Amino acid sequence: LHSEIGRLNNQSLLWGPYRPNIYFGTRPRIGKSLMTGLMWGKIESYTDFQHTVRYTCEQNEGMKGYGWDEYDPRRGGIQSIHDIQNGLDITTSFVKIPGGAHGGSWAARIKGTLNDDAPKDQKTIVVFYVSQEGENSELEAVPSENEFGYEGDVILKGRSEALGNYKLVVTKGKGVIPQSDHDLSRLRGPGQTVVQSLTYPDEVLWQAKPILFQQLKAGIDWLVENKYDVADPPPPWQVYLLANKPGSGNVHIVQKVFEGDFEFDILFSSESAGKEVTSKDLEREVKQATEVFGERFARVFDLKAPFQGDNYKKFGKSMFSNLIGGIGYFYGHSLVDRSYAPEYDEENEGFWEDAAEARARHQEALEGPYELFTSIPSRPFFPRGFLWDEGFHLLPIADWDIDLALEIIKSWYNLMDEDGWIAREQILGAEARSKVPKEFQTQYPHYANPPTLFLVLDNFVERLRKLDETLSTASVDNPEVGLEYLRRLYPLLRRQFDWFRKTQAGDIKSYDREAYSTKEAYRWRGRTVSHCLTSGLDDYPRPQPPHPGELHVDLMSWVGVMVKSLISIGSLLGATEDVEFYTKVLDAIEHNLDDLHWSEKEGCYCDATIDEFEEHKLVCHKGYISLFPFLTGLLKPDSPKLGKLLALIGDESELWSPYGLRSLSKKDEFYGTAENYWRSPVWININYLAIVQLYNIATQDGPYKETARDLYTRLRKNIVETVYRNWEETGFAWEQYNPETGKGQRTQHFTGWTSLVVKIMSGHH
Ligand SMILES: OC[C@@H]1[C@@H](O)[C@H](O)[C@@H](O)CN1CCc1ccc(CCNc2cc(Cl)cc(-c3ncon3)c2)cc1
Repeated sequence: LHSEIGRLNNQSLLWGPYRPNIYFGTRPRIGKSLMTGLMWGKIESYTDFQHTVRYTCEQNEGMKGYGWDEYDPRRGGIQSIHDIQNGLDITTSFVKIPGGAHGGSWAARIKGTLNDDAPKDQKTIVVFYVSQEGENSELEAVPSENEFGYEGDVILKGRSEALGNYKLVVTKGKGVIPQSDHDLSRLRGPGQTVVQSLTYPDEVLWQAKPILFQQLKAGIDWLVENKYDVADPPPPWQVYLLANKPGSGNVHIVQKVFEGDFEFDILFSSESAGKEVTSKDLEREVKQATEVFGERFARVFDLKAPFQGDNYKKFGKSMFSNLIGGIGYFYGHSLVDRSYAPEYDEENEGFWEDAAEARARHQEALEGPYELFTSIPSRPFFPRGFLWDEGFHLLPIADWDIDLALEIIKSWYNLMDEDGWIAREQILGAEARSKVPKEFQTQYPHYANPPTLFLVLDNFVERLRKLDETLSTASVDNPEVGLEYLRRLYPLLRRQFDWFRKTQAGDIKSYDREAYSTKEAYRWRGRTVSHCLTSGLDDYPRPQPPHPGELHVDLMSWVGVMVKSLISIGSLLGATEDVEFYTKVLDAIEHNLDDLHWSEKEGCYCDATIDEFEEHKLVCHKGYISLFPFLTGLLKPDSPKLGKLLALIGDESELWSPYGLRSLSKKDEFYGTAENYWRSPVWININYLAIVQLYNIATQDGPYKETARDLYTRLRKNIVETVYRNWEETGFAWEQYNPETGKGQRTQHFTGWTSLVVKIMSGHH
């Protein structure tokens, strides 16, 4: 039955618009298969279309905004795109229709409406690009009746082992098709839909833009060769209309030119299902998905006072839909330095220079292929998996669809190597690499990242203890299903725990360090003079200089998170021997957090280092790091330490801004210095952990219940309202928020853990 649910989840989730790196395209969760993508741009001249055409996601002055209005990966959704440069408001509706043996069928409607600014007779070129990878598969465009191109729909027939037989139709669509009266029309037609069918080696089919341009350039070369010149040139849009040549190939370019508003459909029909998908079917299933989305949202994300109003509901739906709509399927090789150079142990003073030297050996090489099914932080700026971000992404997604979240967890843990390492940034294949400078592609097996995916796991466990609808909760509704999933994952969780303790160990015994346990101590590998990227808090101030005797209180707290999860899950699995070990490790971390990291003078936790005189020294920088044992849920509700931490949290002169908790204290000497990434701004992920922990204290008997209740109420409101006001005013989720002005800054489209606001509004943790 676990096996049954697994197959039903696979069939359910196989198709989607799982290419979040582009405005609109589709692919199945299969490495080498059929992929589609949309391009469009206005053409007003002989040289502008190369500058207007849209394909990969960006965000700049020429794009007002874009994102998912509603989305559910089992069903589909609606995206809206507001393009200033191209004078167009675009809607892309995508819907799935279950049936057959190959993961079902799907449809999309592409609709473009000129805005008030655009010339009414604007010419817009639209391309639907279709590629298929694999050795034993076929795809063919059925030729036109007409001489020069298509009057009606374009039908592609194809076949593969993974998809069986299928057909993909691009419908005639609606809108004016310009007509040229030029001489050229005698040879290229007056203006009509055209199809070019081509082949390239499979590994370059993702390069849709260059492939299209090479075809456009050959058309223009033909014009030049055939005496079409500047004394009497065809119109631009006709110069850029490809010569029709359908056929067999692994690339099919379908092009239309429209004057004024337009729409057309894409109908994918899996032969192994019922009759073929129609436009009427598209429209009916779009209506139905929206109805279902609405009902699930109101149930799963019932927003509490004072956020029950329709404005906050719209906001919550946008924030949530952009998060879950960012899910992608990635496939390909990764760049990894597998030298395990000894410089990477970082055992000496000045280790950063030796690690640099080792990196300058450039021993990294491609490996894989790997696949990953994950939500992402940023469509325009970094559309790929990031390890600790995903833990936050899945917190709302798990509310919506626990089976979906488990599927993504499983995907990530399937990357883990024999040692217990998962690379913190997952850049899979040439297409993903195209968004990343080569200097930042290489992954390092000694680089960790926070194990936030355990938080999602903790939520799953608590729900386990206490057809699309069915599937979405199948792993909690059937406890034997959920337990088996845990049974299979548990070893990898355990491997990861051991990997942390083996590779991220700090040094107690080699110095004059007294502590309850001689084992429990941790130091993030990979730090440079000004950064600790592996911690996730890139430039939060750390001991200077970096030092092999450093100890990091956030890392120890994360190990605490892991061991508590392992206790819960071990207990579930009857892993008695494992659990007693975990228990002693927890006890030891609890004491060592105090003995190595607590500052009585400063009234908070601090990272530690080793002096010029070889002595343990605390290095206090009041900010997120200082609160870590509290944030990660390690402290008793009566802890006097917790009480002081609550005082720091609520202190306007330190962390408390009207807009959320500042990452660093205004009193800290590094407040707002250098790049000021984690040295003042308000970050939603850490504010979220604070909110959840304050609520926990607020809803139990204890000495700090009322303090926590007040702080909870206000921080919740502060954080929600800052994200909401910014979204209202800009249309975007931002990476972080300015604590003096409240304004969103750094990158836009960060959905991304900023989307946690939907769960903060939902409340009742
Ligand atoms: O979310 C993942 C991680 C966190 O896990 C970590 O905790 C958190 O601290 C960091 N954060 C983001 C990491 C990240 C930061 C920046 C970049 C882009 C680098 N250069 C660039 C590239 C492009 Cl394509 C556009 C632009 C751009 N920006 C404004 O205008 N143009 C800039 C990539 C990844």
